[PDB]
Amino acid sequence: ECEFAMRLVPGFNPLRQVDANGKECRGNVELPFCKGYCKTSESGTHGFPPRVQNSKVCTLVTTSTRKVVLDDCDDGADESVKFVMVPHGTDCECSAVPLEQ
Amino acid sequence: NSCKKVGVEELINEKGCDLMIIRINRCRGHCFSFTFPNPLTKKYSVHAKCCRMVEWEMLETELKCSKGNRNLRIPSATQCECFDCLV
Repeated sequence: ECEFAMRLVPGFNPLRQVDANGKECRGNVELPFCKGYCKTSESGTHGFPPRVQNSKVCTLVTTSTRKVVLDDCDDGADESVKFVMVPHGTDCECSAVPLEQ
Repeated sequence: NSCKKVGVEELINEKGCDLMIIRINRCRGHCFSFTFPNPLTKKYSVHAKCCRMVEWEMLETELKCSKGNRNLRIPSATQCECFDCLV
């Protein structure tokens, strides 16, 4: 139903991070990428709201977190910009949570 | 991408009122969607299709109740398509 793949996104090909004092660290960052055709539907209903949406998107099943390090760094960079915290999993499911935020 | 119109017979069987069968239309199907956790924005980056009714028609009726007839309103689909989930 859904499909998982690690991919390179415009903003993360490569990713740049700047701290105070202007020292920057760059580096490619692969992201978990879910895609597919979820079963969706919209139906008329009584009362309010008059419509019902079984709307669902292919979302990642978060099971852990990944700390990716940016390699190419300017001299004397802070450590907080040398890493990135990314939610990580292994499979995708049809869920409506991404639509909520 | 396949979002199709589906006919639905729906039975109203509420205590006190006459039973009533209502025939309406709903949208059902499968559209493409993808999503990734953007940590730069610390949110979900979503690009999604959903099977929705673009146009619809209201469907009114009288429910013949023993203690006062009611007037009911239902949307029924006329065109089903894969569109933005958030619009």
